[PDB]
Amino acid sequence: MNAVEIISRDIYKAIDIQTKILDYMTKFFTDRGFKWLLPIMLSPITDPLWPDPAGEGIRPAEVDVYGVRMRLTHSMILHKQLAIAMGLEKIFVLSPNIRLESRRKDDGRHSYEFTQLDFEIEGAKMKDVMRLIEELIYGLFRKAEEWTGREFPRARHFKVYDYKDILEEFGSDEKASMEMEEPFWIVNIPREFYDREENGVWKNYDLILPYGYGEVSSGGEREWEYEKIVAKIRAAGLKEDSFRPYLEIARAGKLKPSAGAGIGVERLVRFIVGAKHIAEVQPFPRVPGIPAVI
Amino acid sequence: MNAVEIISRDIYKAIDIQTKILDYMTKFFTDRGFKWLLPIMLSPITDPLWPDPAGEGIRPAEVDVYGVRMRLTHSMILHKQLAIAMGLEKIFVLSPNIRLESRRKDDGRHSYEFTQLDFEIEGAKMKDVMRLIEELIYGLFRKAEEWTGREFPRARHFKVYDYKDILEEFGSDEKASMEMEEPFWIVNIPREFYDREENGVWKNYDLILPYGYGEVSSGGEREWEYEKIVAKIRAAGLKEDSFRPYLEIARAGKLKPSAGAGIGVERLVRFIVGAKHIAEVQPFPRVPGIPAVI
Ligand SMILES: NC(=O)C[C@H](N)C(=O)O
Ligand SMILES: NC(=O)C[C@H](N)C(=O)O
Repeated sequence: MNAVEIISRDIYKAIDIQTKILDYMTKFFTDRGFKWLLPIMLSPITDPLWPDPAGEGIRPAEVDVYGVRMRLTHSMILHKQLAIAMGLEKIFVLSPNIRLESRRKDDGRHSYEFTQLDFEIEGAKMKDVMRLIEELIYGLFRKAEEWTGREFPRARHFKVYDYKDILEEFGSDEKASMEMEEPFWIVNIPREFYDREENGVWKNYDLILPYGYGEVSSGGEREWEYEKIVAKIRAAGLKEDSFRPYLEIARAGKLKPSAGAGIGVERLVRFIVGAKHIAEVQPFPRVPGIPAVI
Repeated sequence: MNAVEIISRDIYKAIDIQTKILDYMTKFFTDRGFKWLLPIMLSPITDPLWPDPAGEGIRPAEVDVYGVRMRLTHSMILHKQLAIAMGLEKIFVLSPNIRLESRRKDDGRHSYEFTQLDFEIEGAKMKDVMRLIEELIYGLFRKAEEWTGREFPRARHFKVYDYKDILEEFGSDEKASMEMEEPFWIVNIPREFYDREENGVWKNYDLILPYGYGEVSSGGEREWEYEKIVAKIRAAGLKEDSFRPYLEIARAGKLKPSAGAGIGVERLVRFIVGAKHIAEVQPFPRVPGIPAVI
């Protein structure tokens, strides 16, 4: 698809819906006393996105900034924790992410650029955040019925599956998605160092959409203790130097217990519009493995 | 400032103000039927930021995406025009920009990463957009008086000066800002190819804050005709090759007349908080010429 073909697509309704979704979600958080932060795109530190069952172990793209190697934002997870450490209590941000995954990840819900609504809560536990996301989704699905005139999932009860039980019953998260008619949770997933692990139990959670639409939100309680964090980094084969300033703050004892999640905005627009491929809801597609012409 | 130094600051008040500003500005536009788009950060094309009297002629940060050179967003100007070409009529986006300006631009209002509330309106004229920005600013200042209990400029409309005359009377926009006690407009500034020029008159506008706070918004009517656009790019010594997909769309006759502006969110936060340096209102400072540690 050349440049003219890209801008000749019809996208009005999707953008109409996206506008209503953004209005709804931003107000959801400000109404609850969340502070609205602005994103950062370049930093010496960023989400490693590894280890992770849902990743390929890609390294973030880098750019020289005044002679210093900066990483482009994989996710603002580390900066969220730092905002909690500055005492901002409850924060969210509409955060663009850059994740240069291969053609293999071009499954209809992945995009190499996209936005999470990314939020974090000092002192929160996994059950608090899951309950919060459930309330957000329920409210959204009820509004969406008014906007579209179509029926959406009842959204009051979300079943919880342990990761290992997902592997046992369906084989993978994608296949579970294809089999459900209601959104559901997957919990206890071994991944990045920042998610809290206690006695071999990971205090994290992915919200999965039904009808094969796949993951739409992921989060967890966080590690905040330097010793615990460093061990996990070293064990995964990541370099401590890659996280130097974060680890300094960890060492100073300035990280606080917290929990949060990110919600993929375009993935929600896709679900509500009912689009087969997420590119259909983006004015300027960013398809994995395909460098955008515009 | 080093890592622990940065997270030790108390910017709670500034962030609380920012939250109220973002809520007010986003509602302003959605109330008026604007569509809310998400930002792009990587593209083959971006704003050249040249010619421009406010600039020193910086080159965009660049990174490879699947072997293809992409530019980090200087601004989404060209994409705003493309959004109008897709028939979205009235659009805005909370758009992060990366502008790696020199230490010479560390004047208290510049940041090498920042967000513009960037909007565009099909068919609009400069007077229309100026009037819309006046409505937004006046309304925001009344709300700010309630939030802070302090007084803000009360003008409902702002005086208008030609760029040429500013130079003659004050020497510079910076010096003009220091002498004024309400916001004011500077119009007719020869700059980038995308601003509409007619018979030597540029249909563009900068809103300047008083008390030395400087520019807070810049905008213009746009060029839409292929031949005019190419001539301007060539006259400035820029390369058509740098805008190829955009120029394909212009050649196809698909750009439409429009007008718009971007408004610096952090710059407005700084003004309402009364901060000497914009860094004081940012959780993760991005000072021109100084690579941030986080
Ligand atoms: N993987 C991610 O993007 C992190 C996620 N946003 C979280 O809050 O944990
Ligand atoms: N200088 C810029 O970033 C362009 C501005 N946002 C406009 O709309 O004209």
